[PDB]
Amino acid sequence: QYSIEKLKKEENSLAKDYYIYRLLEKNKISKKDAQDLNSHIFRYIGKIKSELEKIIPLKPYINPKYAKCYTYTANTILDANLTCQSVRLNSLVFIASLNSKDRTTLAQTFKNQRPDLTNLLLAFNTSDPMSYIVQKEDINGFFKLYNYSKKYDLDLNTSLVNKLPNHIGFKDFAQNIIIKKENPKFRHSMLEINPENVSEDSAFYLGVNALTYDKTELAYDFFKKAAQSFKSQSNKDNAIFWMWLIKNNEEDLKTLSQSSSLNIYSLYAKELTNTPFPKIESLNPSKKKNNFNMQDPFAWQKINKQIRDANASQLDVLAKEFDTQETLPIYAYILERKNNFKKHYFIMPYYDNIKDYNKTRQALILAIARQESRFIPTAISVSYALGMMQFMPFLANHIGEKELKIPNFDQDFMFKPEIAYYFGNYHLNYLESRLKSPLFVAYAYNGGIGFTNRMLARNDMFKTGKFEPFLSMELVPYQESRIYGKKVLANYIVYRHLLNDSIKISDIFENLI
Ligand SMILES: CC(=O)N[C@H]1[C@H](OC[C@H]2CCC(=O)N2)O[C@H](CO)[C@@H](O)[C@@H]1O
Repeated sequence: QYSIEKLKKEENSLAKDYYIYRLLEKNKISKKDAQDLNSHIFRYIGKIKSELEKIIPLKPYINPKYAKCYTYTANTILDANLTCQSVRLNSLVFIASLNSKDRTTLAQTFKNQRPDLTNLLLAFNTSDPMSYIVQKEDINGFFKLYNYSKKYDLDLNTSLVNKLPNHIGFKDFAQNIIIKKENPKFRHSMLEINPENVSEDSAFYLGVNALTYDKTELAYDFFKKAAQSFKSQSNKDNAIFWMWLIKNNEEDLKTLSQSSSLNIYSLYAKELTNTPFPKIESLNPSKKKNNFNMQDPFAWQKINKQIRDANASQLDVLAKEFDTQETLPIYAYILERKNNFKKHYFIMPYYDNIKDYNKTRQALILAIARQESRFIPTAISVSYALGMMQFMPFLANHIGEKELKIPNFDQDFMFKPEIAYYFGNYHLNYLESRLKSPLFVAYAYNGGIGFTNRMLARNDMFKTGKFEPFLSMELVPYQESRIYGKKVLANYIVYRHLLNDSIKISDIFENLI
C-alpha cells in the first residue's frame, strides 16, 4: 500500500481515488492531509465524498451573486427584490411552502414576464397542481412537477402527450414509469404518442409500453421507428427483433440474422434461419512478455487513457507493443478500438486457472469477466469493484478472510487472475445453485441475489405469455442489470461455442419461463 504523500505524486484516476478511499476508510487521513485533497480526486462522487466530508464538511455552495436571495424565507419573500423572488421560485418545495395569498400576489407580479412561475404558483393554490399544469399544457411545468413528486398521476390527452417528447426529461420519465410500472394514467396516455414524434430509446420504450397494453400494431410502429433511428446496431437489432416477433415479416428476421453486431437477437435470428455462427477472431501472440506490469493499477489507468485518446495511427504502435501473451487483454482492448468495433474478440486469458472446471462453468466465468473488465487484471470501477471479475471489497473480504481464511488476505488480491477466477467460480456456484439460468445468474452477479429473487417472485416477470421471456427481459427494473444480462448471455453462448460445448440459445430462452 501507498501513503498519502506517494499517491499525491500519481495522476488523478480511479486507481488513485480507490487508494485514497482505503486510507480514509482506515482513518489514516488527518484533517491536515485532507486540506488539498479534493483536487487529488478524479471522481468526487459517492463514498469517497461522504468520507472526506466527515473530516472536512462542504462549506460550498451558494453563488456569491444571489447570496442575499437565500436570506429570505417564505415569511419574508415579499420583502425581497424581484430578482431574488424569481431565483427562489425555481424551487417547487419553496413554492409549496408559501402561503396561498402570497402565491396569488406573486402570480400577478410574474404573469407578463414569467408565466411559467405564474402557472406553478396558481397550481399550488389548488388541491392538485398537476391537473392545473396539465390543463395549461405547460410542458416545462409538467416535468418540474414530476421531478418534485412522482405521485402525481393523471390522464393526458393526445395534444399534451405529443408535446412531452420535445423536452429533455421525456426519455427518463418514460423509461422510469414504464419499467417501474408506476403512474398508470401517464402510461396509458402514452399509447397516443405519434411514433413520428419520438425516436431511439424513447420510441423503443413506448413499444414496450404498448405491448403491456396488448396494442401490438402501435407497438410495431414504435419499434420500427426505434429500429430506424437507433445509432448502435445492437439496439437496432433489439428493435428489429420486436418487429419480427410481433408481425412475423421474414425480411425483418433475415435483416437481423445478417447483423454485424453479435448480440442475443442476432444470434437467435441466425439460429432460426440455419445461418452459420458468426466468425470469432483468433488472437494468439507469439511473443511471451514485455516490460508492462499487468499487476500495477496505476500503469493501467495511464495506458487506458492513452489508448482511449489515440488517433488511428498511434493505435498501431500500441497494438504492436502489447501483442504478447502476457498483455493479451490489453492487445484485444486495442484491437477492438482499432477495428472500429466490427470484429468479435472473445479471449480466454490465464486459462490454466479455469481449464479444470467443466466447460459450461468456464463459459459463464469468461462471459462475466469479458463484460465486467474485458479481462483487465487491475480494473477498477467507479464503485471500486476490483479485478477481472469485479468484486466489491466487502464481498472479496467475506470470501477471502471469513470463508477461505487465506493467510494475510488483502482485497487487492482480486487483481490476481488466479484469485479473480477462483473467487468468481466460488461466487458463481452460490448463485447458480439458487437461480439455475445463466441469465438469472448474470442479473444476480451485477445487481445482487436480493433484487433478482424479488424480481422473479413477481407474477408478471418471467412467466408464460405470448411475448415471453423477451418482454420480461425488457422490464428488468434496473437499467444496468437489464443491459448486463443481455450482454453476458451473448458472451456465454459464444464461449460455450468456442469451447466445443454449444447450446442453442432457443433452449436458454425456454428455460427462462
Ligand atoms: C472497469 C469497469 O468499470 N467495469 C464495469 C463494466 O464496464 C463495462 C465496460 C467499461 C469498462 C470495461 O472494460 N467494460 O460494466 C459492468 C456492468 O455492465 C460493471 O459491473 C463493471 O464494474
